This record gives sequence, C-alpha cells and structure tokens, in this order.
Amino acid sequence: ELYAIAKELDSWFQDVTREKAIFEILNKSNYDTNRKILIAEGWIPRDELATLQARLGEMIARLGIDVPSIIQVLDTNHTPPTFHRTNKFTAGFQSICDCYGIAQYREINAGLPTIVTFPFMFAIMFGDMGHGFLMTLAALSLVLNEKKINKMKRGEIFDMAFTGRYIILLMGVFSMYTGFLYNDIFSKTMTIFKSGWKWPDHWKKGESITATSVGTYPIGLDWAWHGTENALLFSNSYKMKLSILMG
Amino acid sequence: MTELCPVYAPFFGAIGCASAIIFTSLGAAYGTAKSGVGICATCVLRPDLLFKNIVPVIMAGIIAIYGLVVSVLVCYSLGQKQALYTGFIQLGAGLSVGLSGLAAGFAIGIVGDAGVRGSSQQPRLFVGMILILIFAEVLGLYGLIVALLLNSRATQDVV
Amino acid sequence: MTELCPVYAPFFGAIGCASAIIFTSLGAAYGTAKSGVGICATCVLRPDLLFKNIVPVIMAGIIAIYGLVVSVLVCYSLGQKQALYTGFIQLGAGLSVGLSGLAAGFAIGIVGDAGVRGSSQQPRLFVGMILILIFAEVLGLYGLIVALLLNSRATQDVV
Amino acid sequence: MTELCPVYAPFFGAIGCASAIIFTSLGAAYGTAKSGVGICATCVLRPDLLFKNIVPVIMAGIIAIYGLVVSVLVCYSLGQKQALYTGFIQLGAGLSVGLSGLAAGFAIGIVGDAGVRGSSQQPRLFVGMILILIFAEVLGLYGLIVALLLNSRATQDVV
Amino acid sequence: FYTVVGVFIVVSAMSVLFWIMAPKNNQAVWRSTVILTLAMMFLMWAITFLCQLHPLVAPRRSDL
Amino acid sequence: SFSHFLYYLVLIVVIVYGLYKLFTGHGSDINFGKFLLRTSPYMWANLGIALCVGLSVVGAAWGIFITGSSMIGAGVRAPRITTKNLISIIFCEVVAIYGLIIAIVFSSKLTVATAENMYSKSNLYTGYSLFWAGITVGASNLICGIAVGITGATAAISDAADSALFVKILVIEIFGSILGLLGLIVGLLMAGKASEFQ
Amino acid sequence: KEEAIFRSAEMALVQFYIPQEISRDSAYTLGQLGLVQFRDLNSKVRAFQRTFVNEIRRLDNVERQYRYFYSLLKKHDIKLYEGDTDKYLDGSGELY
Amino acid sequence: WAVDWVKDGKPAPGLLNMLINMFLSPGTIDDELYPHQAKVQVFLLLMALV
Amino acid sequence: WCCTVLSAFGVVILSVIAHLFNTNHESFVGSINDPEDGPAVAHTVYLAALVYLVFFVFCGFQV
Repeated sequence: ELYAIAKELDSWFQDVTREKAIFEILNKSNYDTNRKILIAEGWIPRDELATLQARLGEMIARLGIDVPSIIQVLDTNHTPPTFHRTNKFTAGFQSICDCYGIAQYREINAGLPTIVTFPFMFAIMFGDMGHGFLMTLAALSLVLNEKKINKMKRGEIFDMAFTGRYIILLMGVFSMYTGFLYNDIFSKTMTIFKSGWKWPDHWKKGESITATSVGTYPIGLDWAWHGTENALLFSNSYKMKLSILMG
Repeated sequence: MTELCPVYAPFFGAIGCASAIIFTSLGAAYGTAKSGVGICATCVLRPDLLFKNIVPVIMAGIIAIYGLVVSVLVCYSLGQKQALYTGFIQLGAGLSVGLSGLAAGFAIGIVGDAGVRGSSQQPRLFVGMILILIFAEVLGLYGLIVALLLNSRATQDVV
Repeated sequence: MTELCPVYAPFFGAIGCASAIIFTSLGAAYGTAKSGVGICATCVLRPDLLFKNIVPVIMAGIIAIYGLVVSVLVCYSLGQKQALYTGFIQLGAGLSVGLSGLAAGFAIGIVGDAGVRGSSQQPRLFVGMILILIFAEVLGLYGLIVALLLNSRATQDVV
Repeated sequence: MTELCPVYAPFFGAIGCASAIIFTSLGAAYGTAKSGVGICATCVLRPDLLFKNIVPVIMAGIIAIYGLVVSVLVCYSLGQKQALYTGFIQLGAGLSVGLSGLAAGFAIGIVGDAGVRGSSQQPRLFVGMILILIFAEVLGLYGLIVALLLNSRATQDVV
Repeated sequence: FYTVVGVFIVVSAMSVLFWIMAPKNNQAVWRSTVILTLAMMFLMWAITFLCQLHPLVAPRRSDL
Repeated sequence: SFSHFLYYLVLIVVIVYGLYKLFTGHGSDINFGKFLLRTSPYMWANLGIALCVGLSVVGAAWGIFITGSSMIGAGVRAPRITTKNLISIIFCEVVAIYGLIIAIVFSSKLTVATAENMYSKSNLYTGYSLFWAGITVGASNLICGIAVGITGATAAISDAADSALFVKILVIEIFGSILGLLGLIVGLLMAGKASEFQ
Repeated sequence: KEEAIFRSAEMALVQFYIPQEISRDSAYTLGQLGLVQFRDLNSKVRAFQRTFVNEIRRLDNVERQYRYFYSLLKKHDIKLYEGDTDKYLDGSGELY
Repeated sequence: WAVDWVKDGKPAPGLLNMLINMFLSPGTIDDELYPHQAKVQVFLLLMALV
Repeated sequence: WCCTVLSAFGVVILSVIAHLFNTNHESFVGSINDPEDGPAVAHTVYLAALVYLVFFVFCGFQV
C-alpha cells in the first residue's frame, strides 16, 4: 500500500496545496453566507482584461453556470502596483534593479537601462580577456543547461546564480569588449593590430628609450605602452578620463 | 644635494603617498566592520533585506577608492630629483586625504550600524540612512578635493 | 633659499592646509555619526519626522564647508619661495579653523542626538534644538572668520 | 657613499620590506583568530556548514599571500648601491601594503565573526557574508596595488 | 586622424537601421538595449582612441 | 591616561626634534652609528651578561609561582599531586639553569682591552654579540618560563582530576621547554664565535 | 499587442461580480491564469473570525496528514515516483 | 585631446587641472584652453550659482 | 571532476602563449630579464600543452 500510495502522494500534495490559497484568496472576497452574487476586486494588467474575461466566460460555459459573469473597472483612486512583463532574457536584470526599490506606479523602470549599463560598468572595471572569457564559459554552463537546472535544486552550488545565467553572460561579453579595448588577455597585452609607437631603431645594451608617435593605435590602448616606465601614468590618465566621461 | 632639492626630499613624498592609502584603508576597514556587524545582525533575522542593505559597506569602500586614487596621483609626481616643495605638498595631501577618509570611515561605520539596526524594524528609515551615509561619504569627498588641489600644484612650475 | 624664505617654509603651510580639513572632517564626522545614531533611534518610532530632525547632520555639513573653503583658500596661498611668515600664519589659520570646527562638531553631535531623542517625545522642543544648534555652529563660524582674517594677512605686505 | 646613495639607504628599503609582511601578518592573524573563534563557537550546534564557513580564513590567507608577494618583490628590489630615494619608496610600499593589510585583517576578523554567527543561525546570510568578506579583502587588495605600483616606481631613472 | 566623427556617423547609421528594423516580438527591450549597447561601445572606443589621438606623453623603458 | 599622554608627549617631542634637525640640515648630527661606535663595547657586553641571567631568573620565578600557586590550590583537594607534579617546577627552573650557564660562559669572555687600542672590530663585535646574545637568551628564557608556568598550572588542575591526565598534559610542558632549549642553543651559537675583549 | 519593460505596465482595477455558487471554480481558474492579485479587503477584524475558517482548518489538517505520509515514507525505503508529471501541468498550463 | 597641443604651440593644460584652477576666481590664471574658453565659462558658473 | 576545465584551458591558452613564445614575440621574449631562447622554452611549453591534452583526454571520462 505504501508503494501504491507513493505514486500519487507526490501529485496529491501539489494538488491539495491549491485549495489553501484558493480559500485564502476568496477570503478577501467577503462572500457572506446570506449574501449572494459574490462581489470583489483585484489587480489586473489593463491589456489583459479582454483575455481574462474571455477565459472566465469559457470556463462558465464549461462549468454550465447559466448566469453570465460580468466585470467592471473601478475608479482607481488607490495606487495600483507596478508590473514588468520581463522575459527570461532580462528578468535577472529587472529583479536586481528592483531589489533597491519597487518602481513608482508608472515611472520609467530603471531595469531597462541597467540591463546593459550594469554589465558594461562592471566590464570597464574588469578589463581582462582571459578572466572574462572563463567567467563567460561559466555563464554558458548555466545558460546552455537552463532547461536542466530549472528543475534541479539550486542549493549552495549555485544559489543566487540560478537567475544569473544571462547577467553573467552579458557582463562576460562586455568583458570581451573591454579586453579588446584595453588589450590584455589576462595581464599580457596582445599585438594583432598595427604597430604603435616606434621607439628608435638603434638602442644600447641598457639605455633608456623613449618612443615616437608615428601613429595612433586603432583599437584600444597601444600595445607599445606595455612594459614601459610611463605605461602606468599614461594608462591611468587615459582611464581616469574614460571613467569620468562615461560616468 | 641641491638646496631647493635636498636628497631627503622624497622621504616625505613616499610617506604621504603611502599614508594616503593607509589612513583611508583604516577608515574604510572600521566602516565596513561596523556596517558588516550591523548587516549580520539584521540579516540573521531579516534575510531578504540583505542585498538592499549592502550599500553602507559600499560607501565604506568609497574611502578605499579615494585612498587609491590619491595615492597613485601622488606617486606619479614622485622623483629622485624632486624638490622639497614637491615632497612637502605630497605629504600634506596624503595626510589630508587619509585622515579625512578616516573620519569618513568612522562616520560611515557608526551611522551604517545605527541605520541598519533601525531599518531592521521600520521600513522607510532606509532613505534617511542612505542620505546620512551620503553626507558621511561627501566628507571624504571634500578630503579628496583638497588632496587633488595640493597634488595639482605639487609640480606647478617647481624649481 | 634665503633665510627670509627658508627651504622648509612650505612644510608649515602644507601641514596647516592638511590639518584644517583633517580636523574639520573629524569634527563633522563625529557630529554626523552621533546625531545619526540619534536619528536612527528616533525615526523607528517617528519615520515622518526624519525630514525635520535632519538638520544637525546638515550643520555638520556646513562645518565641513568651512573646513574646505578655508583649506582651499589657504592652499591657494602656497608657493615654493613663500616667506616663513606666510607658512607660520597659514599653519595658524589651518589649525584654528580645524580645531574650532572640531569643537563645534562635538557640540553639534551631542546637542543634536540629545535634542532629537527629546523631540521624539515633544514637538515644541524642535525649535529649541535648532536654536542651540545655531548657538553651537557659531563656534565653527568664529573659526571661519579667524582663519579667513589670518589668511588675509598671510601675504599682505609680506617679504 | 654617493651623496644621492648614502650608506644608510638600505635601512628604509629593508624596513619597508619587513613591515610589508609584519603588519599584514598581524592583520591576517587577527582576522583568522576572530573568524575561527566564531566558526568553532557557532558551528558546534550545527556542524555541516563548517566547510562552507571556512571562507574568512581563506580570505585571511589571501591577505597573507598579499603580504608575501609584496615582501618578496621588494626583496627583489633590494641592493647595496641603491639610492636613498629607492629606499624611501621601498619603505613607503612596505608600510602601505602592511598597514592596509592590517586594516583588512581587522575587517576580516570582525566581519567573519559576525557573519558566521548569523550564518549558523540563518542560511541566506552566507551570501552576504561572502560579499562583505570580498570587500574587506579588496581593501588589502587596494593596499597591494599601491605597494606594487610604488616598488615598481622605486627603480627607474635612479642614479 | 580624428575619423572618430565618421565612425560616429557609421554607428549612428547602424543605430537608426536597428531602430527601424526592431524585432517583431518584444520590440521595446531590443529597441532600447541594442542601441544603447552600440552608443556606449562607441563612446568608450571614442575615449580609448581620442586618448592616443595626440598624446602628450611617450612610452619610456630600459628594456629590449 | 596620564601615562598615555606622557607617551604622546615623548613621541611628539622626539618627532619635532628630528624634524628640526633634518630641516636645519643636521640630519647627520643625529648619527645613530656614531653613537654606537663611540660608546664603550664593555657597556653592551656587560648589560647583556647581566640581563641574560636577570631575565632568566625573572622568567624562572614567574613560572615558578604560576605553577606552584595553582599546584598548592589543587593539592588541597588531593595531595596526591604534589610530588608527582614537582617535575613541572623542575622543568621551570631548568630555564634558570640555562640562564646561569649562559651567564657563566659569557663571563668567560670579559677582560681588559689595551686602553684605547683594540677599540676596533673584534671588541665591538664581541660587545654587541654579548649584549644581544644575553638579551636573546634572557628573553627567550623568560617567555618559555611563562609558557611552562601556565602549562604546569594547567597540568596541576588536570592532575587534580585524573592521574593519567597529568602524564598526557606533561607533553605540553615538554613542548614549552623545547623553547628554552632553543633559546639556549641560539644564544650559544650566536655568541660563542666572538672572541674575548683582547 | 501587449506591454513591455519600457515602464510599469498599464495597471487596472476591475470588479469581480462572481456568482456565489460557481465561486470555487471561478477562483480556481482565475488563480490558474497566474495573472491577477486580490486587493486586501475586510482585514479589519481578527484572523479567526473569517467565513472561511472551517475549510481552511480542514485543508490544513489534510496537509498535515500528507506530511505524515511523507515522513513515514521517508522513514521507509521508498521515495516519490511522479514528481515530473505533476509540476509541468501546473507550472504554465493553459486555461484547461 | 582634440588639439595637438605641442604642434599648436600654446601651452597644454594639466591632465585634470582647468576646473580646479577655475574654482578660485573668474580671473583665469593661465594656460587658456581655447580663445575665451577659460573666459566664457564664468557665464556658466554664474548661471549655476544664480 | 573540475580538472576538465583546467585541462581545456591548459590546452588553449597555454598553446597560444606557447606559439607566441615560439614566434619570438617582443611582449613575451627577448627582454633584458626574460630567457632569450624562444624555441627552447617553446619546446617545454609545447610539451606542457601535450600533457594537458592527455590530461583532458583522461578527464573526458565524464561520459
């Protein structure tokens, strides 16, 4: 009997959990025993009134209730809640944005600009190709297996990262960009693009050598700056100005 | 060993450049310690408010950011032949920013602990706590502005 | 450097400019931290009265304003070949504004938290709070005029 | 002994190298001590998250690694003929990293204690503990950045 | 040099093109996010190039 | 506190004096090395030999009462522990034995140098070696005496509980005494090579 | 033809003229849409004077028997065998 | 950045100098960015303060 | 378990820096302090790449 009941017990629990909420909700409806034609209110998305009315009518026809069901919109003097029909593409960004504070009744939800600004603000702070690439692979580990992870307990292995599959992906691709524009796979600078500063062709064994501005490096910080005694000063001035301008 | 450029000139420059990060780091550390105790106390009871309540520790990290910026800016003016004026000004700027950041760290930590405690119970004290932290942070901002002025003229037409 | 304008003359000016912002920052930080503890203790019962009981923290803000304005002006007064007299007087001005602001900040903090604690109960105590806050801020005000009038003579007819 | 390279120049560089490990070791010691006291005191009721709460001691070990790396590199900077200036910047780098690490270690200790106390009692506080420990670590990280930038600057254009 | 204005022209053209050819479903999110990606990418490239446009300092080292 | 304010006064006056000398340009006038060279090495050597035995005795006595007081307190309930724990006192005063031996081997070294002659490398090295070898041995002896006293007190308390607990805790005392042995060996190694005051 | 994340969506407060007899089905389905809240009403009185107390108590009792099943089942050497099927239907099921 | 400073001949202001220099007074100290560039900005400053 | 990603990275990144050594690239080799022998260190780093390839093959036991 235990083996027999175990098959339906798991489904029976999730079935029976419904009515608790059902009666807790219709509790707010104020269905007095003497009163008939129960009257109540609730918050809906305005663009879904027609579809909810259609579904209710379809159910009433299915339920055989001869009396028609009607619904009317009140004068919304009281402030209604704020909603955002976010998809899985941006639900993480929206939730992280609203962690600070829920939006005003109809204001411009800050989630939408943050969707991009937060990953790029992180990336302009992060920089490296290699670390960003490994963390982008880590993000792919949850993005690709999103179907599997959705039905497996987050626990302490992922925890808040359960929703972070797409956030980490976008900050990783922006880390890629910041690497292209800071020119450092991990720390080491790459040299695909055209040669930058041309330090003088004749050099002594240990002489101090300056460089010549023969041109401008097209994409990002000039690889010639690497290893130089003025590299820290140049890069720091550069990215002070970059930070303040972007800010 | 020039009269205006003595050999012991860069000692003050190095001391200022370091102190600009030591004192700011101490202020930031005290701030984040007090704020973190507050966060732990409020979140063992009210776990959901954690991420929302993390801001005071950020504003403690402000002091460390300011120390880093002033330290590197002072360092870029260092030089073996630097005059005594340059070392003097770098020392003064480093002490000014570092101790302003230390005061900012004390303020940040104390009010962060108090505000975290308060927001644990009452919901809309958080905005006031944030603005008080804003004033505590802008204190370090005044310190940084002073340090930037000194460093800006640290090598202004120096003989 | 001549003995009229010795090589070490900018040391006093730099340390004065630093100490001005340092001490005003410590005073303002203590005041804002302690009064903010008071605010956090009072608003859990009376959240609405935050926008009114906020004043002492702003007053510490004006103390910080005093510190920065004196510091920046007396900093503009620097120079490598500055006269010893200039350095001495500007050290005097910096220390004066800084420690006067520190005393004012202690007064603001203690008066502010005590007053906000009291005004949590009684509303009409608010005006007395504010009155005592001005009569304490006048300390930093006196420091402000003292430092400015020292700065005025810092280079007036100096050699 | 060159006028710019006195015989007592190695004092400052050597003392900087020493402090770079001394102060960070004191800070990491305090952090590990307080963190582990909290660990063993609060996980005794519920043990299974001992391995989870090990983390602040890992952060203190990172602080110790920070001191180790700065100390070994400033050792690499040491020499006999080094200029006084070089010794000054080695001293500055050592003090910067050491005292920033001491502040970071105080933060690690206090935050780790509070965090493990909360985490043993409530699980979701663990992530916030992680975040704060990261911040208390980036304090010493900023100190390391300052120190390494300094002791990189401590060798070029030196006569 | 100073072709940053022309690069601004081309990225603005791409932004307007994507503005008009928004994805059919869920248009607003693509609309805002892609154009702001493009603009912010252009700005950060603009600084990282304009810094090296006419630099005031030169790389200096004692290494081969 | 008044004492802390005294420390603050000392720090501020020494800092201001140093800054004054540096700015007047006599930073060399505060010549620590010249002070080291001109002071007689006899003073360093004798301060070292005095302080090694002095600190060894201080640590020995400190550990002696630290162990003994708790030993007597625990012996009240059960005097079974007195004789069997006296080994802790023995291992506490072997530290004083070490101090006495280092003092006598150091006193093997003092003598009169030929007036101002031989005020040079050999005798200077001997003087500083004796000074901080004595400080090493004495301070290490003091600290291991503190440690062995604490461990002996704990051993007394534990012995009051169970007999075998005393013998399992005596290893803590042995580990503490290893510190004193190490202090003796390092003092001997870093002091012996210096010759007498020729 | 629906809103997006541009701002807060167009809110609405519509009035539920629920027939008394069909109330349970209407509430069940309306909750199934996963689309509506319910404005807090008649909350001025204590929680143990509601008209719904008896069904709440019997269903909570039922949940307690179900928990007792689960506890004794975990005590025994057997586990669940139909978790996947039930969750999928109730997760994002249609109006049916 | 836009102006090639050394070829331009006129002095190149510091990396982050001009505004903090301006904090003092409308009497622009030296090293003007462009014709009246350091001069007309007093209009912006007075606009902000009023 | 975790060694798979380490092995894959030790293939890819270690191989690209290996070849970039063998290319006598300025940013990596030829400096006053780094070893002057490009292909010599290239040989041992290629051997490291190969042993990480074998290590990745071993870690591919996840199937």
